[PDB]
Amino acid sequence: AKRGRKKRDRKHSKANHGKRPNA
Amino acid sequence: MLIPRKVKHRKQHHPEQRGIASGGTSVSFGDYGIQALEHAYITNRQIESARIAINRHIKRGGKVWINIFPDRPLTKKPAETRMGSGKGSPEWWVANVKPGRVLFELSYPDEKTARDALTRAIHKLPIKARIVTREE
Amino acid sequence: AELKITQVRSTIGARWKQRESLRTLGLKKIRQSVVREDNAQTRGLINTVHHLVEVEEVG
Amino acid sequence: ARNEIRPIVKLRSTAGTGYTYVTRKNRRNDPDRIVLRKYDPVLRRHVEFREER
Amino acid sequence: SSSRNGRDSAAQRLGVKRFGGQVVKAGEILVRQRGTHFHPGVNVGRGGDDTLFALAPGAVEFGAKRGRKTVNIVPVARP
RNA sequence: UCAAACUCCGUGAUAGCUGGUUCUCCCCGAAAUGCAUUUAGGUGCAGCGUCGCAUGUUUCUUGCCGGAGGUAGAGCUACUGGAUGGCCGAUGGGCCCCACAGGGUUACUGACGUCAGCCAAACUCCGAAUGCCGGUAAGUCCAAGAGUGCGGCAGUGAGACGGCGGGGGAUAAGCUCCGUGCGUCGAGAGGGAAACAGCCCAGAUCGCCGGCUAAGGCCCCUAAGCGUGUGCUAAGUGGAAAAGGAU
RNA sequence: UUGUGCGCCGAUAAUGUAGCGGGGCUCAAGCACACCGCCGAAGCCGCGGCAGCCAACGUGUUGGCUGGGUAGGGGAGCGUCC
RNA sequence: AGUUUAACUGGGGCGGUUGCCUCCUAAAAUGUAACGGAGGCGCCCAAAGGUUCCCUCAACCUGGACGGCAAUCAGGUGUUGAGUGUAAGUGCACAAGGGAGCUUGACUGCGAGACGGACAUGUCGAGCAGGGACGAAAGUCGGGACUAGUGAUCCGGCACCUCUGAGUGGAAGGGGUGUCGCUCAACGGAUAAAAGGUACCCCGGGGAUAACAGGCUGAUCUUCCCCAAGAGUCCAUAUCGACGGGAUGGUUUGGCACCUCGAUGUCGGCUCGUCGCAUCCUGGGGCUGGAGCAGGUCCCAAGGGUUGGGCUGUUCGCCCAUUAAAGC
RNA sequence: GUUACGGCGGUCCAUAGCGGCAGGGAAACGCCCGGUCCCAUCCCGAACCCGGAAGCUAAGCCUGCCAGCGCCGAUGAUACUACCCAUCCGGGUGGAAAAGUAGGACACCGCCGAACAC
Repeated sequence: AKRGRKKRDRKHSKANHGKRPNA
Repeated sequence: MLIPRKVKHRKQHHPEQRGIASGGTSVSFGDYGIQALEHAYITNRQIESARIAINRHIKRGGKVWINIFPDRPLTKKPAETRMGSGKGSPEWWVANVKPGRVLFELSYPDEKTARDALTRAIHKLPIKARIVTREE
Repeated sequence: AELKITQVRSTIGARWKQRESLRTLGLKKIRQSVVREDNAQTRGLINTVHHLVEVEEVG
Repeated sequence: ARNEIRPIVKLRSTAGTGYTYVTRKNRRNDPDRIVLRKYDPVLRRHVEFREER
Repeated sequence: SSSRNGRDSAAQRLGVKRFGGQVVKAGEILVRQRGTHFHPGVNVGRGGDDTLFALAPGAVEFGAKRGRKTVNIVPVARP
């Protein structure tokens, strides 16, 4: 829950440009 | 309840939720309409709940049109079964609803009661929606 | 008259057409520059790879 | 497939003075077996065969 | 508890094989097809399986003859 | 030590199985896909690699001309099916005049047609882009160290995630299965992302106590701006979030 | 009453703040639009040494391109014993 | 006594299936998977083949003896909505549909160039020759409107040959051409010949692969909310709030199979804790269909405390006797 | 050459069709008379075939008219989309529909033959 969401929301940073691996 | 009497193919893909409306973007037969804004699948039971919500809020006389019909099924498969081994059976029937599309149209004289009724029917649905007058 | 080219980005993350067309124009490294004609050939290559090249014009 | 007494039955089609068995598979609930037939044999030419099994 | 479906039939590699403009020799196969989607015209022949082929060398022209898409062959210019 | 002892011999039994296999540099450099398979963790051939010879730009890229497609989309009194609301009422029918025939009446069920608005992967009168097949004109050209043919030597044949398009699933999964001259990892370091194989940048011949830049960032930790200008924010929002509610 | 840009509530789990990386920040060190500079990589350039492919020339000189690399193919070598 | 007893599989088992044809998925060339979705075949055919010629249906409107929704007839509209041997698609009215006359090309000897292509298989093929059919001739005919309708190799069998004939002459036998013999259907076919158990079990391996546990998601479960039909004597909101809808938490039965099978010891009980609050009591409080005593629901609140006993291995539960209370 | 003629053909085959109105018959296209002769009906000289020209342009056919039933059909915009930018949203360069609209259109072209004429 928390852990997956924080992963999938850290991806919306600026140095990643909206995407990360394994979400 | 709303269902078709027979479909040719009783196991269909899931409809698409991509794009805006092409038709039903214009109130047709009443005066006070409902218009969607999002993408969603709207089922049989929702529309029943909504028309009852409207008829119990005008209660006497004033007409209600439903410009939607659930003519596209979806397939649940029975419980606690590992994935694989086929495709489940149709259990509930949706209509796709693209933004811009019109669902309901009322014809009751007073705008007070009419707008209120449509609001009560909006709060029975999964979509953000708004209310329309036939005017420009 | 002539176009002047300056490769800015890199060919990594870049597809076959873009890579082969940088090769066509003669560009291999970054900051290389080329003095090319402004015919349709060249304009199409730049339409292809505009995100990789700065384009200036002597004329 | 097999060799059951199938509706489509029989074979062999031999020649008079022409030994070149031409083959065909046909039914047998119909009547006939002493007329028609023709084909080209060896050294010979367009002449008449029997269906002789 | 069975899916009684699952079968399928391997391909047959149908469609056009020599498009407009190309040079074809004789007896070459322009299109394989089931029905006469494309019909013959001039210097073109039909097969058993409604395949088409060339009867005279040349080059192609997919034109229509009364509403039906045809295929043709035209004379190359001798060198 | 017994679901058939122990010892020598056959015997160095055999294992599609596990492990292990030793000095250096130079050049090029993958794959995890297809058909078959007593077969699915193995193998054979094709695929992609290199070495040698041959053929010389035939490969690739961009522009222009020629060609078929039935995808997105849209449309339907242009077919097959579903279906909303009206007009008519044949046809049906409660009922009445009562012969039941026949004369009809009434919300009645409503064909067929008709006015209007709609939907569809297995519906299409229609029909894009791209991609594709050939021709042509140049370009690259002290090279891509390209392509094709042949012969030697192989490895791989358990792929992962991300973007786009889609099936199964609950339109859930860091799920599973396909596509893709799309990518990266695999086999790829360095910088940024707080740490972080696949994300963004960029593809490491070795050295220098030299310079300019990308992505990203400039209050201190952390090198660089408590930078300039005009407005908003009062919530520590920034520095997670819905239906809905609210001067 | 419409559409907007930031905002409020809804909001809610178990070793310890703990959903800015921390201190701290609205006397923005926060959001937006324009502007100026700068830092920053093994990238590019600059000075040097080596190497492979090709080419030009002369009795091995120079120049352009090139040089991440596992499975693996090929090439050239050190060392030990007799 | 020697040996066989399949594979796929969202672990294995049970079930189902394995080859071929058609359609969608399939992403406007070809091609493309899944235990994805719909069907079908393991045939028939003196004609349902070849050729020459001729004609157009289905449906509706009307008339009309039995006759009606329809039977055969006549007259109009009718571009094609019928039919095409058999599933579907692509095509067919220019007919490949319907009908009539001759009839055997449902032939022999070949085959340029091409498709598709791992390979073996597979598909069309103009044109040449003999000898024919039909037609006045041109010209068409090497099966069926097309794609499915079947099975490699080996080993044997039948007819014919001016091939060989183990010293000679014959012959057997072996060859060749044309052909036959297989639900080898697990359908690229391990043998011509083969079903099961192991909780007596053993060995080699695997986290490629399952059970406990962790993890991701959250159908399901719990907690909570939105709108308000009504109930509540009237009174939507003291209290319960349907028909539908939106989120949480990650404890429940499950989904995926990502680390661990060269060892992560699994239900309950005891002892020992410590943590959260979505609070059982105590403490403060707002509303009442709260007279008062008792309460009902809601907000804040975690400091402390939160019993002993019977049955069951049991967790859960029920009961007895108490308790300020007998928490999740 | 030419007229309200006939015949064979073509158009990437309705811009050409259907329906209504008027109008023409010199030679030709036709309809019509009748089955003696070839020849023919799954029965019928209806059709096909044969022999002729009493009669009529009524129909077929050709000519003009009617944009009404049908068809054709743009520009511009939109949908969608390739590529690129972009922390979700969305956007930029290029390509570009369907429908709708303005409109078009009662076809065009070629050869031989006739009749007509210098």
